[PDB]
Amino acid sequence: AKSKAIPFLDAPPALSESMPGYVGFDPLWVSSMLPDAGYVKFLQEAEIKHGRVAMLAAAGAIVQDIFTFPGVKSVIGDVKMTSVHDKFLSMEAGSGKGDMAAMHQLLLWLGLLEIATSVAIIQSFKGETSRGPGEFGFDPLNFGKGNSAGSDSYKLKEIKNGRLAMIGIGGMVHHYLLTGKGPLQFLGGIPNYKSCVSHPDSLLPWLFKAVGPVLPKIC
Amino acid sequence: SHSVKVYDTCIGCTQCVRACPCDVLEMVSWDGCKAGQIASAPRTEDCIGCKRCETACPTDFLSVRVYLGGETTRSMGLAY
Amino acid sequence: MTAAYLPSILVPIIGLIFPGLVMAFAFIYIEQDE
Amino acid sequence: LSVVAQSKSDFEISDGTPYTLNVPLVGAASFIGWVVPTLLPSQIALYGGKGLSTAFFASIGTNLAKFPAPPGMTDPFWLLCFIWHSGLFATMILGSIGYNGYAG
Amino acid sequence: FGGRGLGVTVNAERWNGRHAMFGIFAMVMTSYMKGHGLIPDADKVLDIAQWGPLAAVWDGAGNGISNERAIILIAHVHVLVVSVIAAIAPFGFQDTLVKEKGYTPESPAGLIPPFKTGLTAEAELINGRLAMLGVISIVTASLFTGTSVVDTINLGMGKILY
Amino acid sequence: SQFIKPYNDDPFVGNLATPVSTSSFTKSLLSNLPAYRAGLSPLLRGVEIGLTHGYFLVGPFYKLGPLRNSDVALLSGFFSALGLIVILVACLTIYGVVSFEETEAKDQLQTAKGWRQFTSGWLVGSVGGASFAYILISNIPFLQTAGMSML
Amino acid sequence: ETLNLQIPSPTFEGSTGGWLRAAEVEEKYAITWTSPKEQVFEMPTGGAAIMRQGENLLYLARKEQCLALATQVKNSFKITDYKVYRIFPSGEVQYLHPKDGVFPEKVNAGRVGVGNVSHSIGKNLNPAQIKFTSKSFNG
Amino acid sequence: AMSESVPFLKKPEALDSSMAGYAGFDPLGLSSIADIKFLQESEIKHCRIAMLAAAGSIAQDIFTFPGVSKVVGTAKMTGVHDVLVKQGAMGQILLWTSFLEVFGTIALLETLDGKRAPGDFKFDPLGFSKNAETAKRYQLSEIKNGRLAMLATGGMVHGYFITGKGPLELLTNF
Ligand code: CLA
Ligand code: CLA
Ligand SMILES: CCCCCCCCCCCCCCCCCC(=O)OC[C@H](CO[C@@H]1O[C@H](CO)[C@H](O)[C@H](O)[C@H]1O)OC(=O)CCCCCCCCCCCCCCCCC
Ligand SMILES: CC1=C(C#C/C(C)=C/C=C/C(C)=C/C=C/C=C(C)/C=C/C=C(\C)C#CC2=C(C)C[C@@H](O)CC2(C)C)C(C)(C)C[C@H](O)C1
Ligand SMILES: CC1=C(C#C/C(C)=C/C=C/C(C)=C/C=C/C=C(C)/C=C/C=C(C)/C=C/C2=C(C)CCCC2(C)C)C(C)(C)C[C@H](O)C1
Ligand SMILES: CC1=C(C#C/C(C)=C/C=C/C(C)=C/C=C/C=C(C)/C=C/C=C(C)\C=C\C2=C(C)CCCC2(C)C)C(C)(C)C[C@H](O)C1
Ligand code: SF4
Ligand code: SF4
Repeated sequence: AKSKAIPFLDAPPALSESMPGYVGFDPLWVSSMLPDAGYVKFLQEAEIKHGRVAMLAAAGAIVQDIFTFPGVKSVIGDVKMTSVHDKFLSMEAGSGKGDMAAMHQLLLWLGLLEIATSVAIIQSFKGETSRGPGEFGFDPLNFGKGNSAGSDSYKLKEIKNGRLAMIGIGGMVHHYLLTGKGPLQFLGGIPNYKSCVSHPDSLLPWLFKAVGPVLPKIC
Repeated sequence: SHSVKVYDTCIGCTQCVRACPCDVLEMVSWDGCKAGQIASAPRTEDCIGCKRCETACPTDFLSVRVYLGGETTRSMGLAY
Repeated sequence: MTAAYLPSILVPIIGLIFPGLVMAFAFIYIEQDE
Repeated sequence: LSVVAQSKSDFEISDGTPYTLNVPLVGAASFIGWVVPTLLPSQIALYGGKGLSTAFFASIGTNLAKFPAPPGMTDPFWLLCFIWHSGLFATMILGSIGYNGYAG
Repeated sequence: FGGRGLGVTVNAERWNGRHAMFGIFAMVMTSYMKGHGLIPDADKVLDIAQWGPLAAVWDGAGNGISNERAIILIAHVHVLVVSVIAAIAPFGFQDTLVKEKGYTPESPAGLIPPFKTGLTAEAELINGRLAMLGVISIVTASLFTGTSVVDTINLGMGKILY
Repeated sequence: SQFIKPYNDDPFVGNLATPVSTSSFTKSLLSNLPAYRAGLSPLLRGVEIGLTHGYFLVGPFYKLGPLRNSDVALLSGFFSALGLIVILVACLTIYGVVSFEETEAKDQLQTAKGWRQFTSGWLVGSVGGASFAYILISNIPFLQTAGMSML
Repeated sequence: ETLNLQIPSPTFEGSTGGWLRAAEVEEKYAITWTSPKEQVFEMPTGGAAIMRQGENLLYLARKEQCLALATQVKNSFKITDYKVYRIFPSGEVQYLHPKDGVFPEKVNAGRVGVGNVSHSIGKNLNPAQIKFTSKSFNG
Repeated sequence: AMSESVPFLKKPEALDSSMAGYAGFDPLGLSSIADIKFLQESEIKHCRIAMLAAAGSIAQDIFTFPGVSKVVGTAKMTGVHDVLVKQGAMGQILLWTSFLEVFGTIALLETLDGKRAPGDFKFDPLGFSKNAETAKRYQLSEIKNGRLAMLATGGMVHGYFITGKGPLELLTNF
């Protein structure tokens, strides 16, 4: 029982060939770290949630570079990606001092939805439910033609685009953390570090402390 | 277990046997004393070492002698 | 002091790891049936 | 924790004995049976012309206005709170004894 | 006891072999790292006001650990925490430090294992013996020559690192 | 009505059935705790207990430790928790070595493998829970004080 | 002879003084006796129990606890009908007391004397004499 | 057996389609902690109070009773509470609603035992529910505008805590 993606390695025992977006890639056997029946379902739901959040973040960063909604510019000014998260948070009760609750409203409603999914994942883990990973019944426009779970091909598409967007939004965040350019300026400025935008330190400035002292710090 | 001995000075008064809280001692037939009986120690694995037998014994030096030895669950009187 | 780094290396090891290891291994030896 | 109603759930106070805790009825009756007598006013500086419940209910709001700040040691909140709950716990205890046991 | 793969066994031989290969890497890496001054504030002496009496050293000048030494130690602390988590909660496939108690010991290699140039156990054990011997060799060379280990490693490699 | 009875119908066992011991509320809490909850592997029991214990461990070390008034207070508190967690894991390991004979059973806590599973889960969860507390305290100024940021 | 496990137990409301895990994993002791009355007695492990008219049965952790009850049952209720058993977790029930149907303080034929030393206690051997020798000090 | 409102959740055990206003919404399992009938009586009480509260907000915008402007100058939504505690109006309403709650407490014990339906006080003077089919849809509509008025009452009083305007004055003065 060898693996498809890596022919030489032995196939990871917990993975089943019946789970979408599977090519036998699990060298570290993260799928075997818990013996429980629903741990692989937890891992699959974690992958899909990470992928959906990442797709939203990647599209969000691109479109934020394209334009902004009316009035946003007079409040936040000229921040671009993670800095806009910081800028709102400097102007919000509890975290900062101001008249805004933008990231907090997002936390409120996402958190209501997420505690609901908390109960869903807990029920799905212990085998009390015959629900697959990622399925919340959300399919308002009939796209799977009678099943909200969707077809095997469209969930494979969802997982693959999700994995791509995880990588892509990670790239975009780090490219911003050093150039300050944001997605479209970075992709335009294919010679880069030559002229970069002065952008603020994040809420985690310690992480950018080996750049100059140990690493080259071309910027 | 504890080691319990009966010496031939036993007058067969049965007092050690009555005082024993763990039924270690009993009376066996004899012909060396007027009472026709001597104390015996057949169940010393149950001896807790209280030495109530020695207290009960009336001979000048004790006919019954307890020698405290290796400790067990029984001889340490442990209910746990 | 010459080799002044030695107390800051050896005192935590002798004072914490050394008893922590002999207590750990003595406990195993005193609690084994065979 | 949880509250059990007068109507029969499968709650058991111990291993095999089901016992209806009357948490709605006792808590409601004990609260009202203590708060209403306690409405009796008194022109004393602790009460301030109100009753013990009302001076207390007034002192919850005044200290809630300064929400992060706690009431001070000489603040009347603590004395009012201790006295109100002491009677309230006593009426709850006596109310549970009276209702659960005598059943009427 | 000692039937769990501890002591002079091939399990211990392999494990110490892996650590000495990593250690040769780490010694080379620190030689190159402090040769170019890429350890920040390498000479700066830590203050007991911030770190407490663990920072004290009692060398006549400064009476405190240097920042380079603390940074190297914190790097080792990273791989020690990894080491503990891998010892007590290992991976599903990973070779375990301790053994089942009734395990069958791997057969001892001997003077030299079969030359299997792959990512094999023969290559691992050969290179591990070589690295352990290299650790000793570097230690003795530095002690006798009087030079620092960092300098001794640089000279043996032909001053490539710095 | 009587609230105290013999324990599990046995008048001569060394226990009583009291409301603290055997109420529906108590039974509920005990049965749903990670140590006693059904459908949990010993490894998962260790993880949930470990996450809980490691998370609270960080706070007393950080707020009351020797380096509490320094800016390295949280780092010192986490490493102090990590040191306690490692010491406790050694305690768990040696308990397993001396308390359980080696048998194939692994889905019970009181087995040699099941204890080794539980110990593995507890160490991972403890470091995970302590790390989560470290992240939360590092970033949120309310947790760094006792809530004293508001005053 | 064998313990009839179905014998009813004295009415007791329980106590913390009863037996612990060592009784269910090492050994347990039981005592049975006949009562002519439905009367209150004192448990060796705690408070008071009521023995039922007819046959009673208890379980205790120590042999001394069964005999301490037997002493009390014979001194205040004049029940001499008590039989003490040892019970192992294998199910084996071992009759203990009175071992041959007759009380130990009464002589019985077929009892062999154990522990009996032919001389008086002063005639033992000095420890030096039996040092590095297996010979016993009782002569 | 899946929840209707939350498709990925199992149908709440204590909940049933016989209950008025049921949609399968209890993702937290609070219907098991407290008794479902106590919760129904509590919800219906909250429904009716907040329906009066929302209508009271709206009407007090639209008009006030004769002489009320004498007593309340500028107090609008919850300021009128503060000034009419001084006057006797709030104490009067508190006394009479507490009078009613005494028999409401008897009725809650009655519905706990199982004799009475929650929220059922037999108050149908104008015979609205006589048909037997209207009665069900009236129960559903009562809970629907009851829940909506709970949310609305909160959403107006907080809009007034922000601006001070009140509901209609918030709308007309954007
Ligand atoms: C009986 C002898 C003895 C005793 C009581 C001590 C006592 C001490 N030494 Mg040690 N030392 C000794 C011999 C001894 N020394 C010898 C002979 C050497 C040369 C190898 C050293 C080298 C040495 C160093 C390099 C350092 C100390 C340090 C210290 C201090 C802290 C403890 C420590 O880190 O130990 C560590 C000690 C060693 C690793 C050396 C081995 C200790 C001896 C040889 C073994 C004695 C065994 C003993 C007979 C039986 C003990 C078992 C007992 C339960 C029966 C403490 C004052 C530290 C210090 O100064 O801190 C301020 C430190 O850095 N010592
Ligand atoms: C503090 C309030 C209070 C007090 C003083 C009493 C007192 C009494 N109740 Mg009542 N009861 C109460 C609250 C109270 N109840 C509430 C809230 C409920 C509803 C849940 C009931 C429901 C109830 C029923 C259904 C029945 C009683 C009955 C009784 C009588 C005897 C049984 C009993 O509870 O013994 C309490 C014994 C005493 C109070 C006397 C002992 C004297 C000592 C000093 C006790 C003092 C305790 C405490 C310090 C007093 C606190 C007062 C205040 C500061 C809180 C007794 C007169 C029964 C009865 O006799 O019928 C009329 C009966 O059938 N009660
Ligand atoms: C596996 C993870 C499961 C949960 C996952 C949730 C989040 C996962 C995705 C996150 C990615 C998006 C980032 C969003 C970050 C939100 C940050 C945030 O909102 O913070 C939320 C809070 C508070 O943090 C801030 O609070 C401020 C006011 O002080 C503001 O109001 C802000 O809302 C908030 O950001 O942080 C915590 O949650 C801390 C943990 C819970 C603390 C409860 C109170 C403390 C209890 C202590 C008492 C116990 C006994 C003490 C003993 C005596 C002590 C002296
Ligand atoms: C499901 C459901 C529905 C729905 C829905 C919705 C809203 C679905 C949204 C789907 C989305 C937004 C998917 C987006 C994926 C993004 C990807 C794969 C890109 C990653 C970036 C990369 C590779 C890059 C890069 C880059 C690098 C690193 C450097 C940068 O300088 C620039 C650059 C860009 C070049 C609806 C409502 C229709 C109903 C239906 O019945 C059911
Ligand atoms: C203090 C004070 C007084 C007063 C007063 C008064 C009248 C106070 C009244 C306060 C009320 C009724 C607050 C209600 C808040 C409602 C909330 C938070 C619901 C949110 C819904 C959510 C989050 C989403 C729900 C949902 C949505 C659609 C999405 C998911 C699904 C679902 C979960 C169903 C006085 C009178 C003394 C005056 C004095 O001067 C000040
Ligand atoms: C909002 C906010 C923030 C934020 C933020 C965010 C969103 C941070 C996101 C970070 C992410 C998602 C980084 C992605 C890392 C993926 C990596 C490194 C893969 C690496 C390497 C390989 C070889 C992959 C190889 C692979 C390939 C090629 C195929 C073979 C298999 C495989 C090995 C799997 C902050 C922190 C800035 C703070 C700020 O105040 C506010
Ligand atoms: S020491 Fe106690 S138990 Fe042992 S024989 Fe003497 S009296 Fe009996
Ligand atoms: S008490 Fe002494 S003398 Fe009496 S029977 Fe026992 S051993 Fe013999």
